[PDB]
Amino acid sequence: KFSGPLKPMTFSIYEGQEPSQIIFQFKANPPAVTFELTGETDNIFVIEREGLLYYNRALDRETRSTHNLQVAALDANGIIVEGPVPITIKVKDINDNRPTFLQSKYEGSVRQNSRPGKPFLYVNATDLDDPATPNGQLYYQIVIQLPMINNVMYFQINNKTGAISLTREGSQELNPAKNPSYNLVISVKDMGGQSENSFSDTTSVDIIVTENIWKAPKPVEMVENSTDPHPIKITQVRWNDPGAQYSLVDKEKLPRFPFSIDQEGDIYVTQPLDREEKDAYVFYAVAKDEYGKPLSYPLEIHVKVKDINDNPPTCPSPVTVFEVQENERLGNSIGTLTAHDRDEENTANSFLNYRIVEQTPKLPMDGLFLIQTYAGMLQLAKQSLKKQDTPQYNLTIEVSDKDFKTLCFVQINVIDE
Amino acid sequence: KFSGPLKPMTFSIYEGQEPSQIIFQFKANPPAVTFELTGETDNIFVIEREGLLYYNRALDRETRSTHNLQVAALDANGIIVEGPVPITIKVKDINDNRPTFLQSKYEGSVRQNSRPGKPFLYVNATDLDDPATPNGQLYYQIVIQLPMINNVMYFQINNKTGAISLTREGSQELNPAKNPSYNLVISVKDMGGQSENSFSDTTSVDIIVTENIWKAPKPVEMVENSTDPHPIKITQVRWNDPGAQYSLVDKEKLPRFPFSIDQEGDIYVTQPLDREEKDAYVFYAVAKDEYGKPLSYPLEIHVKVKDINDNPPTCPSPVTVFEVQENERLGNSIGTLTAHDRDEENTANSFLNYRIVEQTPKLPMDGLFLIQTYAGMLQLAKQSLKKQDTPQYNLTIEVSDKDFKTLCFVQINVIDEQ
Ligand SMILES: *[C@@H]1O[C@H](CO)[C@@H](O[C@@H]2O[C@H](CO)[C@@H](O[C@@H]3O[C@H](CO[C@H]4O[C@H](CO)[C@@H](O)[C@H](O)[C@@H]4O)[C@@H](O)[C@H](O)[C@@H]3O)[C@H](O)[C@H]2NC(C)=O)[C@H](O)[C@H]1NC(C)=O
Ligand SMILES: *[C@@H]1O[C@H](CO)[C@@H](O[C@@H]2O[C@H](CO)[C@@H](O[C@@H]3O[C@H](CO[C@H]4O[C@H](CO)[C@@H](O)[C@H](O)[C@@H]4O)[C@@H](O)[C@H](O)[C@@H]3O)[C@H](O)[C@H]2NC(C)=O)[C@H](O)[C@H]1NC(C)=O
Ligand SMILES: *[C@@H]1O[C@H](CO)[C@@H](O[C@@H]2O[C@H](CO)[C@@H](O)[C@H](O)[C@H]2NC(C)=O)[C@H](O)[C@H]1NC(C)=O
Ligand SMILES: *[C@@H]1O[C@H](CO)[C@@H](O)[C@H](O)[C@H]1NC(C)=O
Ligand SMILES: *[C@@H]1O[C@H](CO)[C@@H](O)[C@H](O)[C@H]1NC(C)=O
Ligand SMILES: *[C@@H]1O[C@H](CO)[C@@H](O)[C@H](O)[C@H]1NC(C)=O
Ligand SMILES: [Ca+2]
Ligand SMILES: [Ca+2]
Ligand SMILES: [Ca+2]
Ligand SMILES: [Ca+2]
Ligand SMILES: [Ca+2]
Ligand SMILES: [Ca+2]
Ligand SMILES: [Ca+2]
Ligand SMILES: [Ca+2]
Ligand SMILES: [Ca+2]
Ligand SMILES: [Ca+2]
Ligand SMILES: [Ca+2]
Ligand SMILES: [Ca+2]
Repeated sequence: KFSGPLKPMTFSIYEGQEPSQIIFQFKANPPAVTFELTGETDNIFVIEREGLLYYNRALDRETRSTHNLQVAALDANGIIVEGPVPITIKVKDINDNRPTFLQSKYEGSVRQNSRPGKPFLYVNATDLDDPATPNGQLYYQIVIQLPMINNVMYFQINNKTGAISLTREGSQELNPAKNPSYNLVISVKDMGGQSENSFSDTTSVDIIVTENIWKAPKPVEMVENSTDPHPIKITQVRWNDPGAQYSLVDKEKLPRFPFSIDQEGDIYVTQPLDREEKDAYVFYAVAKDEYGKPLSYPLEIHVKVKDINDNPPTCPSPVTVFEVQENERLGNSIGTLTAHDRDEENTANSFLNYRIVEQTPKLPMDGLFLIQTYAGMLQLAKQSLKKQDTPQYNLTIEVSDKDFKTLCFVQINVIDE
Repeated sequence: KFSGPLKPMTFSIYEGQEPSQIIFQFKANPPAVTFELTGETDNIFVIEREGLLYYNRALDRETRSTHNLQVAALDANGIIVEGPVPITIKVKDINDNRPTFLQSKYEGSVRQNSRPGKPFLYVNATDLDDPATPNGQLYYQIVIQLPMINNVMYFQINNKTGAISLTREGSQELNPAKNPSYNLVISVKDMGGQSENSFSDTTSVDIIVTENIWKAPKPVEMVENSTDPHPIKITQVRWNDPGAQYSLVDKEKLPRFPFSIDQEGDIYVTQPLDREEKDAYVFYAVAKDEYGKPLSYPLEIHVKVKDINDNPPTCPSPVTVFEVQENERLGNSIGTLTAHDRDEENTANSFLNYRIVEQTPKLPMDGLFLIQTYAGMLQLAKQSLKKQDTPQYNLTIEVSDKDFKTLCFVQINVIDEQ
């Protein structure tokens, strides 16, 4: 059990234990009387004359992991009679070494609004202990982010791999105008971090946030019916790096899409617009590499079409017909003529006024009618009408907007009670 | 009815009526034989000698509203024997006149962000018909506002009085930079607007909206512990007119209020601030006329106190004591020293790091302890401790922030296994 013949053997011993202790008692048989220890003794392992193998110094896995020893039996004369046989000492590991970061100071940089979770810098540390045991198994962690807005982490670190990346929130909020420069303190721990007794090292990471010039531009307003020569530049986008191939992606599949994009990222309008066909547009600008692989998120472009006065007022019909009783007196409501304008509601482009131009016949007098200037309502201006005297009136009404006029024809039929 | 003794009476007749019938037959007993009509006859009202009172053409309430007539009975000689008595003709009104605006074009202006509902311009119209009847009772109304942003009315009009003012939304969103200049078309209707037969007039109203320079300034950042001469200008407010009386109002009603305002509207900090007693301030700037009237709403002032590193790290107590057993081996965790810094959390001002300076005694050797640079945790660095070789260690730990260093003292008592 702690004694026995010379045969191949392996013992496993913890390093860093008190330089006492026996390993094993080897047993003789005549003609053999003494024993000899050779190999990687490293002035640590010793055999007594009569078979007692032991070590006299602390072992160290880090200086040497396995000791390859040989034990021979000698006869009384001093000649080898058994062996040598190999005795193997496996030095079992303890956590006697602190992890060390390969640099005390790190620098990285990351583009604003880059994919969260993507490595931009690695911090690497090592531990001289056994990677196949807690003792040499490392766990990284952010100690502080400086500066820090409202307890919100803009960076994170992969607890195993040492990869530093932006969080969701960093991708989104990190702005080099507000804050171009961040310090991270990183801690590494052995024992996979899972012990209060683990050994720790720290290091410093300076991070520069580089500019992103790929952003959604300001909403565009374009006047319809452009009298100017086309195409016209209306907005632009720029990829961070040169060489990109620019597309425009039209989200509805419109009949004519009157915007396109050139190779510098300039967005042009091809044609005149018409408010009256098409009020507004949304589409996307996309950046490509030489390979046809999208470079980033697409960009939302908005075009508002401003109205011009490019439709005149129209008549509700070739002749609009109203009937009035003779028993009706000064100020009767007769009817409302409502002309239409295709230009933009509630603007001066579509805001009609009304004037009576002609009245035939003028009997018994002219001016028997008024039309309310904006409501378009016809009232009797003077007296009652008399079917006996004239059965019917024909009015020419001038409907006009800001800079167009239109003539519309109204018939007033006189009826009895 | 239609006949009776000569007595005071009152009849009511529509204007614009061509007469078809007499008004009344007055009867008198002998000695009375004929009758006489006097007063406001306007060569319209007539009495026949035989007592027959009537009118001879259309009346007009606008030319005359009440006719005050007298009828007397006469004798064969021509002497009065009854009366004269008052006969009253009330001319009942009809809606034969359009309302008219006194001007076809109106011009006004209003200061941006002024009191909504407050008249700045009056449009007046008149109607010759009877105020006491729908026929001469006027109703104003906006036809259109040009331009109009997102179907939102920036102006309104008092339907009776003709007063034009800003709506709530005009007060708030009207921006003279984007758009200083608005047209209103205003309609007036008789019949109190309630009839589709009413008569209408319209007018044009041109409005310029003047700029408001009375606005809340951008929030201020002021460093604490200013070494500069006080008071220090930090922001400003301006009323639209000169002669405003600028004041400051502290809501928190603090013991020490370290801001002031001068008569130009300039806002000062009066003293050094200290983040560590007081982090931020809010107060209000107020404008008054020379009698004490809030020239307008108060203005909200925000002062953020920026931190400087002006407190050094502190010790959790003069001596911090931990106990270690002899059976504790390399790397066993002993204890955590947590120093304090009053400066701003989660900044470099308060971010402590730890170094062991001294270990006494150095027996059996120096360097038996390490401290985790930021966690402040003491671990055994080399070997076990032995009460035989000293019952106690004394460590001097240098706690330092960005600019200051402080020595804190840790005592390790070596004790027996249990
Ligand atoms: C760019 O602006 C042009 C205006 O300079 C736009 O042309 C207008 O197009 C509308 C719709 O097609 C036409 O409206 C028609 O109006 C006629 C009566 O028009 C009469 O009025 C004008 C006097 O202003 C006179 O020039 C003519 O002799 C006509 O007698 C109605 O019968 C129809 O129902 C219809 O409403 C306009 O007439 C036309 N104006 C002109 C000057 O050509 C053009 O569409 C704009 N383009 C875009 C694409 O936005
Ligand atoms: C403006 O800045 C001033 C200086 O930066 C601030 O003065 C500080 O006031 C605090 C407490 O009110 C003091 O902190 C005390 O520190 C001692 C230990 O002090 C030793 O170390 C300091 C710094 O190196 C050294 O100067 C001394 O000689 C000492 O040997 C503790 O025992 C206290 O509890 C407390 O922490 C600072 O001592 C003092 N610093 C200085 C450099 O004068 C001032 O209060 C600031 N005012 C505002 C309005 O912000
Ligand atoms: C009112 O307008 C109508 C429509 O044009 C007139 O009637 C036309 O009169 C012409 C000759 O003047 C005839 O040849 C047509 O047969 C009529 N058209 C129709 C369909 O009735 C009418 O004359 C006008 N009346 C007045 C009093 O102006
Ligand atoms: C770090 O560096 C060492 C070489 O000295 C290498 O063997 C190791 O694989 C590297 N680790 C990481 C996490 O990239
Ligand atoms: C380390 O990272 C993985 C996620 O990648 C996570 O599941 C695990 O919980 C983390 N370890 C600790 C101790 O947080
Ligand atoms: C006009 O305003 C009065 C109060 O001034 C209000 O009571 C009345 O309802 C309004 N009339 C209409 C038609 O809204
Ligand atoms: Ca070792
Ligand atoms: Ca280790
Ligand atoms: Ca080891
Ligand atoms: Ca058009
Ligand atoms: Ca139009
Ligand atoms: Ca148009
Ligand atoms: Ca009249
Ligand atoms: Ca009247
Ligand atoms: Ca009237
Ligand atoms: Ca302070
Ligand atoms: Ca401070
Ligand atoms: Ca500090």
